[PDB]
Amino acid sequence: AKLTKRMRVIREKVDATKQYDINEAIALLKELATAKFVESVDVAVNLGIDARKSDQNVRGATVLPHGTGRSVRVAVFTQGANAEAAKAAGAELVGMEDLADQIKKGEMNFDVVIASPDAMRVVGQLGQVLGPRGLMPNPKVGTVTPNVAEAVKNAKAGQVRYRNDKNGIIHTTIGKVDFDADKLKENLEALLVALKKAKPTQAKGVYIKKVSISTTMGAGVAV
Amino acid sequence: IKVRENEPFDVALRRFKRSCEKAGVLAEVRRREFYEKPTTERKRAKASAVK
Amino acid sequence: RRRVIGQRKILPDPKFGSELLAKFVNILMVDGKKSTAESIVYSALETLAQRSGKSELEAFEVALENVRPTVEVKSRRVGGSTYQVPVEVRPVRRNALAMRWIVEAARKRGDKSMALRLANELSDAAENKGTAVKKREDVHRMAEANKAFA
Amino acid sequence: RKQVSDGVAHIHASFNNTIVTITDRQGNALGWATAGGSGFRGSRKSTPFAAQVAAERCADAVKEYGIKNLEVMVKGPGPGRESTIRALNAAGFRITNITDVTPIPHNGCRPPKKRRV
RNA sequence: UUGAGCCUUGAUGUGUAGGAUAGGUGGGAGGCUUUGAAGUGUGGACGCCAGUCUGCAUGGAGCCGACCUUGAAAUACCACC
RNA sequence: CGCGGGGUGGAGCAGCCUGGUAGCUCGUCGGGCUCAUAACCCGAAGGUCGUCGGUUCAAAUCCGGCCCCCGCAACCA
Repeated sequence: AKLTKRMRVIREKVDATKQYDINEAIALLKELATAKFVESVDVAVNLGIDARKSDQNVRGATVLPHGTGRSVRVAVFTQGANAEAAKAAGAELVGMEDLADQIKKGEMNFDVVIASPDAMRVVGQLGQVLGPRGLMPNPKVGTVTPNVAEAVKNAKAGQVRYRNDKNGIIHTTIGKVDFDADKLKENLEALLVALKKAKPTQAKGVYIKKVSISTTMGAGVAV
Repeated sequence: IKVRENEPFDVALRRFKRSCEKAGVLAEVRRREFYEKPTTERKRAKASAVK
Repeated sequence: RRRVIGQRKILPDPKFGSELLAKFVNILMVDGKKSTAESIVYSALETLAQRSGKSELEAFEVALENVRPTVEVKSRRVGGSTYQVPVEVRPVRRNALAMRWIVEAARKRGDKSMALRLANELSDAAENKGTAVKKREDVHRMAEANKAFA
Repeated sequence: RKQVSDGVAHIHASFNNTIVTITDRQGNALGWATAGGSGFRGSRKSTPFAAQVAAERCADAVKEYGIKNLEVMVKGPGPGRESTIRALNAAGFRITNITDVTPIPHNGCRPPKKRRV
């Protein structure tokens, strides 16, 4: 090193080897920020469980007080009066066959798409344009249900979605560095207990190999 | 031919005009170890009709 | 062997005075009728201005100055054995070789109107994509890995 | 190492191979190339093209030494002689000392009819 | 002199097609360059010949998506691996 | 008592990271070649890439199980 001036002035506040206690650093997390974009604190977990076998692949989503670090714009594909119930619960766009032409042609202004089972006949024709975005609803993960009003509300309330990468590693954001550091020790447990309930059916003995926590292009914190 | 001339040449030698078959050059005079003796004859010349 | 031959350079076209257009209608000549070919090539600009053709100064030059062929492939004998060797394209077929590569690509296409198949083939040469331009590139890419013999 | 701006050379061409070697007058190796180093085989390893490409591989081995004039020796009958001497200019060299070093090794005889052609 | 290992440093991605070396994967519109590219030429070098790196004559904040089109799918500006 | 690989016209093998896609050698039925015979070369004919689950618009292929094969394998009283 060789290091950029934006971070060289933050090493004027922090040690290069110490990982700081999240119960003691509660005034320091807001103080190491330097970027022209919003910096975060993200959790890095090592697995496992088998590093190759896809039967032990981990997937899911967990609800948090700040979700992904922002609110989401939710769209709902539903016919008749059940669509007005989702519009009053958390949807900002109601979808129908007239909207399935626009999504296929290329234009979409929403973070999450939910559908009801008799409306899912239309959305089934969008599976290849919604696929590479992770935007496609699927009954086998609950993103298709008759109670669409509760399903749009589950997304609007703020949730984070995950799956493990190659050789068994998984990374997820748990707050902005400017957000209340007092709650990091509380929200980390709500993330961990939910990820621990997501253990595979054929998992045996162990599940976590190592846990680490760091800031965007910045220092690590200790638990 | 076994020549040492270097620099300003092209097209892989054979530079002498009429050097083999129906003359030139030499074999005039092909027999009895005298092959290069006409070169000496036409250098010790002097006249060629001698009495 | 002997010969040393007489050669022909052909008459220019009777409307434009172009001998390059004359060689193009000769390569476009089928069944010996020859007047039919005049009604297929350079018989519209409204079909080139339908796709990529920009201004009339390029309505035929996209088959002339747009490309330069240099070599042809196949094998040649050297000493006691045969090898694959790129050979030097002759300097008067140089400007008339791509004419076959355009006329063949249009003639063998299944898309109805032949006057429109040819204007569409000239448009696909004006973008410098696929047909004729890759038949130049494929043999140059071959000759960039084959240099020991000529 | 360091700039020296001086060296000696050897260039050989036959009807089965062609080579280039640059060294010092104190016997140090400076650069080498061969038609097999250029990756050629059989009836193609003696071509005047195989000689002209090997000449530039040796000019890349000596590149930091500062050399522009070197004392040359020439060997063998093969047509690679003519293109490897033209390639001294493509190597950036300008010569003042060049001699044929080929073994004779006896008087005569009988110039061939093949090779060329 | 080097085997194994750990940090530091720098770049990996071209099945295939064209404008095009779409890494994975999740974000995202104003963000980055003032020895700095543009662009046609006498040059150096790796090459999958497309591209990139460096030098000189120069000109000196662009440029790019969205526009326009190619494709299930994007292409400024960026974590993380 | 375990693990890796395999299941493909008549016999034995491909593979992977081009998912929109059955390749091959050997034989057989026929030619090139030849005075035949050998050496080399390439047309033609014939099969559910086993089998039950799964993801999907889609798997012989990948992901889970089974079984028969082909190679390696270990222990308490």
